[PDB]
Amino acid sequence: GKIEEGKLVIWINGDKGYNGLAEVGKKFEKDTGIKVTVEHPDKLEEKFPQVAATGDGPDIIFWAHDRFGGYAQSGLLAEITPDKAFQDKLYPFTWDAVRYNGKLIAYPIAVEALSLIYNKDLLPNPPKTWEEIPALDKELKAKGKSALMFNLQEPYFTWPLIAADGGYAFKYENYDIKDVGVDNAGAKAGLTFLVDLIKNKHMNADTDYSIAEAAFNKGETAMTINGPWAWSNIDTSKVNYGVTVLPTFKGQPSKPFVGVLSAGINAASPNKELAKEFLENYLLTDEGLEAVNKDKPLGAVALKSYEEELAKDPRIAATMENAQKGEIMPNIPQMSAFWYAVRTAVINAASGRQTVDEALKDAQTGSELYRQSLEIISRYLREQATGAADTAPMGASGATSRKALETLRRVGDGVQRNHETAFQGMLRKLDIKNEDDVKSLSRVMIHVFSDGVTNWGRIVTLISFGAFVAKHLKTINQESCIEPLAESITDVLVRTKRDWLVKQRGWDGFVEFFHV
Ligand SMILES: OC[C@H]1O[C@H](O[C@H]2[C@H](O)[C@@H](O)[C@@H](O)O[C@@H]2CO)[C@H](O)[C@@H](O)[C@@H]1O
Ligand SMILES: C=Cc1ccc(C(=O)O)c(NS(=O)(=O)c2ccccc2)c1
Ligand SMILES: [Mg+2]
Repeated sequence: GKIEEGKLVIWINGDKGYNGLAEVGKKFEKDTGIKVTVEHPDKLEEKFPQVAATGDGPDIIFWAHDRFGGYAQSGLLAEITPDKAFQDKLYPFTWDAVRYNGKLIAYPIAVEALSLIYNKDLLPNPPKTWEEIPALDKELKAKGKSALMFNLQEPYFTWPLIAADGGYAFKYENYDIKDVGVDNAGAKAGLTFLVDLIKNKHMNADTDYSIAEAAFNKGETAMTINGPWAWSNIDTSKVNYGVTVLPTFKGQPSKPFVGVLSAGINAASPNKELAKEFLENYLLTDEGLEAVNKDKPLGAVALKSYEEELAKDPRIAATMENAQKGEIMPNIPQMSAFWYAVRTAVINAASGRQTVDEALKDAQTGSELYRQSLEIISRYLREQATGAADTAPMGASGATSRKALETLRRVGDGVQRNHETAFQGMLRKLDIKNEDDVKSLSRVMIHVFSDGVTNWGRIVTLISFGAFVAKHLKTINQESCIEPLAESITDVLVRTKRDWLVKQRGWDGFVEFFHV
């Protein structure tokens, strides 16, 4: 492989305590003579899948648990195997956070939740509601202060307001992944409130992490919204601060997405046993977690013994209070796509580039794109291969899925007829005989669909070849390969054609384009 044997490379995000982590690395090095290198690459959560897909990158990757499902789904992570005794050392619900398709795919480290951080000298009694913040800002502006500044470039920080009055990502009721609440009335109310803060000069659409942090730590703004990792810098600034429950919106609690900081092991690492040793017997201990925490606070750690100490901290009690009012992030593979969609929506709404209504509409479509495409393509491939339709209800957004499939059947019939010779030739050239061969199609399909003008014609041709291949797989008693084929084609489609698909209003555009 490309990853070096007999050493550890560890990537962690730039806002975390990577110097403290490096100290843990140093102790491991001292014991074993094996080098540990910690890096905090820019755009880490995008850089990791890029390099890991080529079999490269770090042995150990740190991020909140939400990204790890996509990584696991892409074959980038080793299954991890803590023995029973080690597992019992961490809270069961943190392990739940790192389970994907019934397998553990990461070590959970700490539970992160946003809180309201406030300056006790400017604001001894922080607002219980978002609604009183405009008036508070007007008072403070008379003194050359502002009420509130927080990062407007990452949706994570605005989500708690979006979800307060009813917005949600993927319906969690004891998951309906088809049920997406990104553009419902509650989500629009929350984002509209944020946009009005900006229009009324109570916030600035350009504000990012660095700018908000600096304004709070310099005592220019009375409040910020941030996580435990930020407390270290505030301590240094000597601002007299407090950490408390987020304001309510429309009488409802703000609901932060709760993240579990987690460490995965690169599927292509030759050092998996070393990584296991490092994570289990050096990092996930009282002294290991302490060393990181003293650099930048981790939040509420997954390790029972050490959390029992940290829980006495009023800042941590506050973190857990907010965490309990929020929801643990899903780790389904399309979480990245969801975050990309909401990110664009908040940025576009805040800048006036789009209205709130249209911005969230696009985020809705972007977030729904994977599951809806998979439903359409899976159903088409399966019915094409068996000759009979699936009579199960389509579920949520059923009209769209049903009409798209009806359109695909009609248009797809002609494409397959006209491409029969081409399809037969390409099938024989590719030699698809089993689930292993199916795995090899992804790189091929990506290369083809990363170039050229996009249109519905070319998309239908791909799905039609999918159906052709599915029929073949059925015929040679490899009917079990059809669903991973459908998943792979869907994955290539929504990845390479994301922006174009959203601009078409997803499959609704497809239906309209081939209307009769
Ligand atoms: O903004 C979208 C972003 O939200 C979360 O990322 C957090 C991360 O969990 C925290 O540890 C901290 O570093 O701030 C990040 C936001 O800037 C999700 O984990 C992430 O996947 C998502 O893109
Ligand atoms: C799924 C594998 C695969 C491989 C190669 C191509 C290609 O166009 O070169 C392709 N694109 S296509 O589906 O539109 C196609 C075009 C002609 C013949 C067969 C498939 C799909
Ligand atoms: Mg639109």
